[PDB]
Amino acid sequence: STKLEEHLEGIVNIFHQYSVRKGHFDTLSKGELKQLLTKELANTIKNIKDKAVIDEIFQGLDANQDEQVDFQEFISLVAIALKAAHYHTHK
Amino acid sequence: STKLEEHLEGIVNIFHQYSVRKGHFDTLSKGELKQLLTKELANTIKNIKDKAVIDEIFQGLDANQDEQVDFQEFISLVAIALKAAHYHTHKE
Ligand code: NA
Ligand code: NA
Ligand SMILES: [Zn+2]
Ligand SMILES: [Zn+2]
Repeated sequence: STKLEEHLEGIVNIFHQYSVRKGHFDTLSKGELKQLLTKELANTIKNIKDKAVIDEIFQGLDANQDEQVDFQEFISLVAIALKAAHYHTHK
Repeated sequence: STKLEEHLEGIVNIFHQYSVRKGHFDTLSKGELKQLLTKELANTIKNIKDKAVIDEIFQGLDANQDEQVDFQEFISLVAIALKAAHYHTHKE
């Protein structure tokens, strides 16, 4: 298992330590996602100098509350944070 | 600084360890990217049962082998790989 594979597993692991808490073990409510993002990306968020980017991380987490967040939807948010984090390494 | 942030940091580091080697420090050749994927995702690849997912990870890489690939293209592959990683934590 490479360092890259350990990071992928690590990201899955973080999703799961939230998703297992309530409801279906493999999804999150939008409320739980929002808590996850606010805490687990707190620095990434502080350092992002274009707030469109913040808004984009949080887009739609205050409506369609009946619809749950699966890992696929989480991957999309990870992709956004991975761009933000790259960019920050060049600041 | 959070554990999640460290994984993002690490993935960026890995990319950089290949992108810096030649020419522009922030892009790599499709050929270099094939080397990265084949080595850094070695076990991920074996565990993938779906040949189509494997072809998707290597899509486009043998044609235009000297074409430059940037971090964003690398993000797309990370996403594919993350889906596979997830799928595989649930293997029985
Ligand atoms: Na859940
Ligand atoms: Na390069
Ligand atoms: Zn899962
Ligand atoms: Zn870079």
